[PDB]
Amino acid sequence: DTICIGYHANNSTDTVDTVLEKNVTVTHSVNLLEDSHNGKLCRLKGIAPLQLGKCNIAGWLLGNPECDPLLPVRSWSYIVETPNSENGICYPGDFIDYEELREQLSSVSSFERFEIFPKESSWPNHNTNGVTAACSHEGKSSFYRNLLWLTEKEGSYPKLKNSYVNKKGKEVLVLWGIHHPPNSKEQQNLYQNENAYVSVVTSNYNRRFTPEIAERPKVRDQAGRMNYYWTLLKPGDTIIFEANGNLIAPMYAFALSRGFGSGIITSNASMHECNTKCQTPLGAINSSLPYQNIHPVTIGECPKYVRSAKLRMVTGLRNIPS
Amino acid sequence: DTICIGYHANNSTDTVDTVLEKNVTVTHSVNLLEDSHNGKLCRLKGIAPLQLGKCNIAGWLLGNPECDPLLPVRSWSYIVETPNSENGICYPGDFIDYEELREQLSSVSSFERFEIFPKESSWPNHNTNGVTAACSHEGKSSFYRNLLWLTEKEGSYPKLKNSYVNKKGKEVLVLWGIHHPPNSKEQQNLYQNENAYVSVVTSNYNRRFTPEIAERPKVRDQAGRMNYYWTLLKPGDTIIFEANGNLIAPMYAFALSRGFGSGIITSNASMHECNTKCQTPLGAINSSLPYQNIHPVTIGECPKYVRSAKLRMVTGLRNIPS
Amino acid sequence: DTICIGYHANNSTDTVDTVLEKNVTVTHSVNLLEDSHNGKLCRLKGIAPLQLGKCNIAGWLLGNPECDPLLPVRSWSYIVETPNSENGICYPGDFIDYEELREQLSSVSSFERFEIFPKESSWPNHNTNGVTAACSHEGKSSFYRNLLWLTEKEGSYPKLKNSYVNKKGKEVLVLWGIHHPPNSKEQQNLYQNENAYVSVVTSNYNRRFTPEIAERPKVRDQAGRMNYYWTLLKPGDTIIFEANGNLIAPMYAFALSRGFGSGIITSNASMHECNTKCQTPLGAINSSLPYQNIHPVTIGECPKYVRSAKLRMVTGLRNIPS
Amino acid sequence: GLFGAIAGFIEGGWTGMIDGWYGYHHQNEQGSGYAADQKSTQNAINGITNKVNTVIEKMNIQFTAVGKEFNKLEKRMENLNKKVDDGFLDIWTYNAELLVLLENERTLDFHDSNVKNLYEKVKSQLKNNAKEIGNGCFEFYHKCDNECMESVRNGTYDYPKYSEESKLNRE
Amino acid sequence: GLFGAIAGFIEGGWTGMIDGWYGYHHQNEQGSGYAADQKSTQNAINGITNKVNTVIEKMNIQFTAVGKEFNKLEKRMENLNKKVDDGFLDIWTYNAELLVLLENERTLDFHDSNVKNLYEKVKSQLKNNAKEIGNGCFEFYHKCDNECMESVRNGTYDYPKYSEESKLNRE
Amino acid sequence: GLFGAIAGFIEGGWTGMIDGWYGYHHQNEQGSGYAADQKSTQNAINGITNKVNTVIEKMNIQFTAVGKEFNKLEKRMENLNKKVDDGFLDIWTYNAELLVLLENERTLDFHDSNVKNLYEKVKSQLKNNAKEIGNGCFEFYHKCDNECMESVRNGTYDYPKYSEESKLNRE
Ligand SMILES: *[C@@H]1O[C@H](CO)[C@@H](O[C@@H]2O[C@H](CO)[C@@H](O[C@@H]3O[C@H](CO)[C@@H](O)[C@H](O)[C@@H]3O)[C@H](O)[C@H]2NC(C)=O)[C@H](O)[C@H]1NC(C)=O
Ligand SMILES: *[C@@H]1O[C@H](CO)[C@@H](O[C@@H]2O[C@H](CO)[C@@H](O[C@@H]3O[C@H](CO)[C@@H](O)[C@H](O)[C@@H]3O)[C@H](O)[C@H]2NC(C)=O)[C@H](O)[C@H]1NC(C)=O
Ligand SMILES: *[C@@H]1O[C@H](CO)[C@@H](O[C@@H]2O[C@H](CO)[C@@H](O[C@@H]3O[C@H](CO)[C@@H](O)[C@H](O)[C@@H]3O)[C@H](O)[C@H]2NC(C)=O)[C@H](O)[C@H]1NC(C)=O
Ligand SMILES: CN(C)[C@@H]1CCN([S@@](=O)(F)=Nc2cc(Cl)c(C(=O)N3CCO[C@@H](c4ccccc4)C3)c(Cl)c2)C1
Ligand SMILES: CN(C)[C@@H]1CCN([S@@](=O)(F)=Nc2cc(Cl)c(C(=O)N3CCO[C@@H](c4ccccc4)C3)c(Cl)c2)C1
Ligand SMILES: CN(C)[C@@H]1CCN([S@@](=O)(F)=Nc2cc(Cl)c(C(=O)N3CCO[C@@H](c4ccccc4)C3)c(Cl)c2)C1
Ligand SMILES: *[C@@H]1O[C@H](CO)[C@@H](O[C@@H]2O[C@H](CO)[C@@H](O)[C@H](O)[C@H]2NC(C)=O)[C@H](O)[C@H]1NC(C)=O
Ligand SMILES: *[C@@H]1O[C@H](CO)[C@@H](O[C@@H]2O[C@H](CO)[C@@H](O)[C@H](O)[C@H]2NC(C)=O)[C@H](O)[C@H]1NC(C)=O
Ligand SMILES: *[C@@H]1O[C@H](CO)[C@@H](O[C@@H]2O[C@H](CO)[C@@H](O)[C@H](O)[C@H]2NC(C)=O)[C@H](O)[C@H]1NC(C)=O
Ligand SMILES: *[C@@H]1O[C@H](CO)[C@@H](O)[C@H](O)[C@H]1NC(C)=O
Ligand SMILES: *[C@@H]1O[C@H](CO)[C@@H](O)[C@H](O)[C@H]1NC(C)=O
Ligand SMILES: *[C@@H]1O[C@H](CO)[C@@H](O)[C@H](O)[C@H]1NC(C)=O
Repeated sequence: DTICIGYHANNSTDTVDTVLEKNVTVTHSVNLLEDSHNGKLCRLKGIAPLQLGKCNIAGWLLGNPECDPLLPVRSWSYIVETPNSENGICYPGDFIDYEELREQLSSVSSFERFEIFPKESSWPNHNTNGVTAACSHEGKSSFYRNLLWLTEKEGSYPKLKNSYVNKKGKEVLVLWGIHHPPNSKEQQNLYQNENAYVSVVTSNYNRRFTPEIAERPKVRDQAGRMNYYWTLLKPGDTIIFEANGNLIAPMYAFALSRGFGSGIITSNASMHECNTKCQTPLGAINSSLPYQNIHPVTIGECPKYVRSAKLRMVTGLRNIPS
Repeated sequence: DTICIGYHANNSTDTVDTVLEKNVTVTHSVNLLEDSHNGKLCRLKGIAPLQLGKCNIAGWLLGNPECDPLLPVRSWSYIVETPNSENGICYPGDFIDYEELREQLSSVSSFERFEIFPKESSWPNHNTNGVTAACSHEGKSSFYRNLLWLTEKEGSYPKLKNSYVNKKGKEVLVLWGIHHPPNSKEQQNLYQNENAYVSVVTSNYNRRFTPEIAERPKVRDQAGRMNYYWTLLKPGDTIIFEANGNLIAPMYAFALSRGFGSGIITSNASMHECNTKCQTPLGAINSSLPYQNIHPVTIGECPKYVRSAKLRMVTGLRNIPS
Repeated sequence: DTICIGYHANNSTDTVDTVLEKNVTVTHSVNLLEDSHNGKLCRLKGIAPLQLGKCNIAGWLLGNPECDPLLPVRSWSYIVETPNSENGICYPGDFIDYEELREQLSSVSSFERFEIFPKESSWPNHNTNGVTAACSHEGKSSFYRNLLWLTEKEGSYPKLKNSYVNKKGKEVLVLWGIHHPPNSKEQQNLYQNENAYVSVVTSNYNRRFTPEIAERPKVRDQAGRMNYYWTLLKPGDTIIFEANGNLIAPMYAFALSRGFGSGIITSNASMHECNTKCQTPLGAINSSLPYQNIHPVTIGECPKYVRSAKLRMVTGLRNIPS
Repeated sequence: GLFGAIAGFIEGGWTGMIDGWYGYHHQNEQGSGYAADQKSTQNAINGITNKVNTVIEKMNIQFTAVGKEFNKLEKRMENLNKKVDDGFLDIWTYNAELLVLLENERTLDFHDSNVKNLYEKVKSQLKNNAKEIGNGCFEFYHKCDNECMESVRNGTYDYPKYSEESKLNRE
Repeated sequence: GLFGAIAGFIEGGWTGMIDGWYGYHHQNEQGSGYAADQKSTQNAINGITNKVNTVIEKMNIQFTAVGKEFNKLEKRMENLNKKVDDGFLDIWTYNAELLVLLENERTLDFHDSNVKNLYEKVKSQLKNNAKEIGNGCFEFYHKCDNECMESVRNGTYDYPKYSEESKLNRE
Repeated sequence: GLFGAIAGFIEGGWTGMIDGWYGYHHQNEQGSGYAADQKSTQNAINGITNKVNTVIEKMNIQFTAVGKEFNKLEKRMENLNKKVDDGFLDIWTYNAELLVLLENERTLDFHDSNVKNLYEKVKSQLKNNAKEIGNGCFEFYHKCDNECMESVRNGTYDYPKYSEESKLNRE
C-alpha cells in the first residue's frame, strides 16, 4: 500500500517568462495586456463625438464654406479631425495663437453658434458682400460663413464702431480677421484710408492692428494676406471693435461650455452605433486589463499604454504532464 | 524531558499588507509615511519668510498703497501670498511677463528698496502728483508708492530723459508703466503731445512704447489702461528712460540678492515662533521619514510626496499569540 | 569512507550589496556601470563632427570675420562649441528666436553656403562696403562675411527690392539684420530717409521692421543696435526683401539637410582619429554596459546615465575560503 | 525550482488530478485514485488572486491623454513635450515588464514551496511506519485502508495504532 | 509561509519569550523556561535594520518644489507642467507602494526561514536520541539536564554521550 | 542564507573545486578528490546568464540626448526642462540601484537553494546506509568504492546492494 504526493498537470500550452527562464509552459495564466479593439469610432460614456468632416479646427471655427454646416448647438465627448482635412484657412495668412485655441477647445464640451453682429443691421454704411476665389463654394467665389468682409460703400469707408455684451452666462469665443492688401492702390480702393487701423478691446484684451502693405508670393493665387485673431469674452464683459479699414468683422460667435475628459484626435475610422468607456484613434477598447499596446492616444477610462508585445502572469504551476 | 523551538508573539495589533495577503498582524513594524504637521508657518533653516499680507506679488512690487509698507531691506527663505490677496494691480491693464517675474523672484533671497529717481529732483519740468481713485488709500485717491504719474506742467510736457547707473553690485529690478487714455482729448490734456512715445534702453533691453487710444469697457471705473513693464539691470549697466508723454516713471527700484531653496506659496496659516527644515502651505513637517502625504508643495528638505494613505514595513513576525 | 557536498570558493575579492547585507564578498560578479571614456572627440558612426572653433552658433551663421572660414559644404554627426567661444555677435543687438534656431540646427546634418544675393550685381544703387570696428578682423574694421551693410549711394537711398526663389530642393536658411542708429542725424546720413522700413515676405513669413532711434549705453563701443532675424525658406518658395533703409541684407544663405541623432554639445576635448558609437562632452564610450555615470549628455547609442558610483550584479556565490 | 519539489524529486505532474493544484494519489486493496488537497489549493488560489488584483489595482486608470500641437517657432517646446511622453512610456513599459517577470518567478516558487511543505507534512506524520520510495511516494509497512488514507490527507494519522504492525514488517 | 514553520508545523508564537524573535522552550526535572536564541535574533535584527535603512536611503531628500503660474495664453505649457507633475507623482506612489509590498513579503519569508533553520539545527544534532512530537517539539529518550539543554541551544550537543541510554529507552 | 546551506550547516567553500559551483568531495581506499556536479552548475549558469541578459535587455539604448538653451525671459520653461531631466534621472538611478540590490539577494538565495537540494538528493539516496556527520558530510556504513561514489553523484545509488552490509556495521 502506497500514498503519493503530486501536483496538477493539464493540456495547457500557455507560456510565460521569468527572470531565470524564458518560455515556461504553465497550467494556468492570466493575460494583462489588451491588444484588441473594434476598429470603430463610438460614443464615449453615452455621448457622440464632434466629427469635423472635411474641415480642421480652423476651417470649422472660421466657417469655411466647403464644409457641411453644423447644427446651431452641438455637445460632444471628443473631437475628430480627419487625416485629409482638405479645408482649413482658405485665404492665406497667419492664425495667431492657433495652437492655444485648439488647447482651449480640448476642454470644451458644447458650443452655441449665434449671430453676434447681424449682417443686415450692424454695418449700414459699409459693403458686406465681399467674396474671394480663394474661398470658393460650388465653383463660385464665397467667404467664411462666420466672418464679413467690410469694404467701402459709395466711395466712403466711415470709421465704424460696434460692441457686444456677453449675456450668455458662458464664455463667448469671438473671431475676426485683418486684411493686408498687396499694394496701396488696392488698400485705397477697398478701404479709402491709407493710415487705417483696427482696434479690439475687452476688459482683459487690448490690441491694435495696422495694415502692412507689400507684394508677396501668391498663396492660393492671392498676394494679399489675412491674419486671424480670437479672444474669449468672459460672461458679462463687453467687446468693442473699432476700425476705419481692413477689418474682417465677426458675424457669428460661439458660446462655449466647459467639460472634462475631452480632447482632439485624428482618425480615419467611422462613426458607428456603439458605446465605449475607452476610445483610441484606431478603435474602441472594451477591457478591464491594466495595460494595452494599441495606441498611446486615449479618450476616457483606458488601460495604460506600453510598448510590450506580451504581459502574462502565471497563476498555475509549471506544466509537466507524462 | 522536552525541548521546543518557537518564535516571538506579543500584544501588537499592527497590520501590514503583502503581495499575497492583506491585513497581516505583525509583532513589530515601522511607519514610513509622514502624515502629521503643526499647522503653522515657521522659520525655514532659521530664516523667517516674506509675508505679503493683503498684497500679491504685483501689488507689493508696484507698491499698492492699500498694503502695509515693508521695511527697506528684507531677507527671507520663502514668500507667502494669502489666498485672498485683495490688493494687486489697482489701475487696470496688462502686467507684461508677470509670470516670468514671479519665477525670477522665486530664487531671490533679499531685496533693498531704494529711490532710483528721487521725486523732487528728477522731473523739474513735469507734474509728479497725479493720483487716481482706482488706487485709493484711506478713502482718498492715491497712486503706487514706487511709481510716479508724470503729466504736463504749465501746459507743456517737455521731452524728458533720465538714466541710472547700477552701482549696487547686485541686479536692480526696475518697474515702470505706460498709460493709455481712452480718448485723444485726455491724451492731449495730460501729455500735450499726440504722437507720444516712451523709450527704455539698457545694454541688453531695447523697447519702444506708443499709446493706443480707444475707449474700452470700464475696469475699476477706468476706461483707460496702464501697461506695466520690468527689466533686470545688470551690475554696472545703465538704464535710460526717454519719453514725451504717457510714461509712468520709476521712483523706487529693488536691489536683489540671489539665493537657493526658495519659492512662492499660498497659505492661510499663521506665522509662529517655530523653526523647521520642511514647510508646506498647510504647516511644517518635523520628520525623517522618506514619504509624506500632507501636500505636494514643499519648501526645504522634505519627504517625498505620495498619494498613499499607508506605508508600513513589517520588521517583526506574523503575530500568532495563544 | 565518506562523501561530502560543498560549493566553490576562490581568491576573488569582489564585493556586492544586497537588501539585507552590505559588502558581501562573492566568487563571481559582473559590472553593469560604465565609468571609462577615452577623453577624445571622435567620429560618430563614421562621420566627423562640425567643430566651430572660436565661434558659437551665432558667429558661424552670421559669419563673424574673426573665425576661420569653413568649407562651402560640410556634413557632420554633431556640433561642438568650445566653452570659450570668444566670437559670436560682434555688433550689439538682439538675435530674435536664437534658441529656436539652435534647436533647428540640432536636426541638421549638412549645409551648403551659397551666395543668395551676389554682392556686385544685387545692389547697383546702394553702397555695400560698410564696416565697423565692432567686427574687426586682423586689427581692421570689417563686417559679417554673410551680410552686407547697405547705405546711401551718391546721397540717395532708393527703395530696393530683391527676391530669391529656392530651387535647391532643400530648406534654405536666410539671415538678415536691422540697424538702429543712436540718433536721427546718423539715420539721415546712412539711409537718407527718416520713416524708413524693411519688409521681408515669403509664403509663410510676413514681417515689417521699423527703426527705433534712441541713444543707448555703449556695447562694444557702439550706441547703435543691430537686430538679427531668420526664416527657413521652403523648397520652391520665394523670399522678397523690401526696404528704403536700415536693412543689413543677406549675401550668403545656407541650404540645409535634415538628419537623425545629432545635437550640439560644449567640449574642450580634442578631435582625434577615432570612431565611436557613443560620444559625451568628456570623451567617447566604447561599451555594451546598460548604465554609465560619465555624463548626462550623450550622442549616438549610449548607456543610460545614472548617478550611482557602483552597480555590480553577483553571478557566483558568497566566497568563503578556508 | 527553489524548493526542489516541482520538476525536482517529484519529476512530473498529474493530468488525472483535475480538481486541485496539489494533492494525493493512493493505492491499497480497496483501489486507487486521486484526491486534491482542498486546503492548500484554496489557500494558494486566494493568495494568487490577491497577487493578480494587486497588480491590477496598482495601475491607475489612464484618463484622457492626447497630443498637443506646436507651430514652426516652438520646436524646443515640442521636443520637450515629446521627451516627457517618451520618458514616461519608457518607465511604464520598464515597470510593467519587470513586475511581471519578478512576480512570475515568485509564483512558481510559491507553488514549489506548497508541494514541498505538503510532502513534509505527510513525511512527519508517517515517521518509520512507511518508507520513502522516491518520486514523492511512500510505501506503508502496514495495511493502510481508506479511512487510514484519509487520516493522512487530513491531519490525523494515528502513528501508535500501526507501530507494532509496522515494526514487524520493517524487518 | 514559504518555509512552512511560522503558522505551519509550529502553529503559534510565544508571548512568554519577550527577549528575542526565535528561541527555545525546555522542560526537565529542574524546571522549565524560555530562552531566546541571541545569535539568530541579532543577525535578523541587523539584516532588517539594513533593509529599512536601504529603503530610506534610496529615497533622496525632496528639496524645494513649488508650482508655477501661467497666463491665459499659455494653456499648453500649463497642461504640460501639470502632466509632468502628475506623471512623476504617479510613478513615485507606484514605486513606494510596490516596494513596501514586495519587501513585506520577503521579510515574513525571512523570519519563516530562520525559524525553520533553527529547528533543523536542533533536529540534526539530536538524531535518534530524541523524537519529533510535532509542533516543533522534541522529547528526549534520556535525562536532559540544564547543561545538556544548553549544549543544544549552542552548537555542542554530545550525541555519543547519550546514545547508549537513548537506545535503551527507544524500545 | 534563506536555505541554510551556504554559510550555514556547510560552513565554508572549497578552493579545490575549480570546475563548478557545487559538487562533491569523496574519500575511500582508492583515494580522494573533488568533482563538480555538472548538471546543477550548468543549469545555474544558464539561469544566471538569463538573469543578467534580462537586466541588460530591459534597459533600452539611450539615443541622442543633449541640453536646450533658453533666453532670459524663458526661466519658467528652463526650470520645467530641468525638472523633467532631474526627475527622470531620479527614477532611473532609483530603478537601477534597487533592481541590482533585489536581484543580488535572489541570486545568493538561488545558489543556497541549489546546494541545499544537492545535499537532499544525496541524503534521500543513502537513507540509513550512511550517517550524517555534519558540515554536509556523510560517512558510509559500508565500503564505498569509486563506482559506488559515482552512483551517488549521478542518480543511481543502489541502496539494496549495501543494506545487509550497512545493517551489520550500524551496530
Ligand atoms: C516554447 O516551448 C514550446 C513547448 O516546449 C515550444 O514548442 C514546441 O517545440 C517543440 C520543438 O520545436 C515541438 O516538439 C517536437 O519538435 C520536433 C523537432 O524539434 C518534432 O520532430 C516533433 O514532432 C515535435 O513536434 C512542439 O511541437 C512544439 N509545441 C508547440 C509549438 O505547441 C516552443 O518552440 C518554445 N519556444 C521557444 C523555445 O522560443
Ligand atoms: C484586520 O485584522 C484585524 C484582526 O484580525 C481585524 O480586527 C478584528 O476583527 C475581528 C472580527 O471582526 C474582531 O474579533 C471578533 O469579532 C466578532 C464578530 O466578528 C465578535 O463577536 C468578537 O467579540 C470579536 O470582537 C476583533 O475585535 C478585531 N480586532 C481589532 C479591531 O483590533 C480587522 O477587522 C481586519 N481588517 C480587515 C479584514 O479589513
Ligand atoms: C568589505 O569586506 C572586505 C573583506 O572582508 C574588507 O576588507 C578587509 O578588511 C579587513 C579588516 O579591516 C582586513 O583584514 C585584517 O584587518 C586587521 C585589522 O582589522 C589586520 O590586523 C589584518 O592584518 C588583516 O589585514 C583585510 O585585509 C581587508 N581586505 C581587503 C582590503 O582586501 C573591507 O574593509 C570591507 N568594507 C567595508 C566593511 O566597508
Ligand atoms: C482579467 N482580470 C481583470 C481578472 C481580475 C481577477 N483576476 S483573477 O485573480 F481572478 N485571475 C485568476 C485567473 C486564474 Cl486562471 C486563476 C487560476 O489559476 N485558476 C482559477 C481557480 O482554479 C484554479 C485551478 C483549476 C483547476 C485545478 C486546479 C486549480 C485555476 C486564478 Cl487563481 C486567478 C483576473
Ligand atoms: C524611523 N526611521 C527613520 C528609522 C531609521 C532606523 N530604522 S530601523 O531599521 F532601526 N527600525 C526598526 C524598528 C523596529 Cl521596531 C525593529 C524591530 O523589529 N525591533 C527592534 C529590535 O528589537 C526587536 C525585538 C524586540 C523584542 C523581541 C524580539 C525582537 C524589535 C527593527 Cl529591527 C528596526 C527606523
Ligand atoms: C558584460 N555584459 C555585456 C555581458 C552580457 C552577457 N553577460 S553574462 O550573463 F554572460 N555574464 C556572466 C559573467 C560571469 Cl563571470 C558568470 C559566472 O559567474 N561565471 C561564468 C561561467 O562559469 C562560472 C564558473 C566558473 C568556475 C567555477 C564555477 C563556475 C562563472 C556568468 Cl554565469 C555570467 C555579461
Ligand atoms: C480526518 O480523517 C479521519 C479518517 O476518516 C476522520 O476520522 C473518522 O471520522 C468519522 C466521522 O467523523 C468517524 O466515524 C471515524 O470513526 C473516524 N475515524 C477514526 C479512526 O477515528 C476525521 O473525522 C477527519 N477529520 C476531519 C475531516 O477534520
Ligand atoms: C555551550 O554549552 C555548553 C553546556 O553548558 C558549555 O559547556 C560547558 O562549559 C562550561 C564552561 O565553559 C564547563 O564548565 C562545562 O564543563 C561545559 N560542559 C561540558 C559538558 O563540557 C559550552 O561552554 C558552551 N559553549 C559556548 C557558550 O560557546
Ligand atoms: C551512473 O554511475 C554509475 C556508476 O559508475 C554508472 O553505472 C556503471 O555504468 C558502466 C557503463 O555505463 C557499467 O560498465 C557499470 O557496470 C555500471 N555500474 C553498475 C553498478 O551497474 C552509470 O552508467 C551512470 N549513469 C549515467 C552516467 O547516466
Ligand atoms: C487609415 O490610414 C492608414 C494610414 O494613414 C491606413 O493604413 C489605413 O488603411 C486607413 N484606414 C482607412 C479605413 O482609411
Ligand atoms: C484655509 O482655507 C481652507 C480652504 O481654502 C479652509 O478650509 C481652512 O479652514 C482655512 N484655514 C484658515 C486658518 O483660514
Ligand atoms: C576643460 O574644462 C574643465 C573645466 O571647465 C577643466 O577642468 C579641464 O581641465 C579642461 N580640459 C581641457 C583639456 O582644457
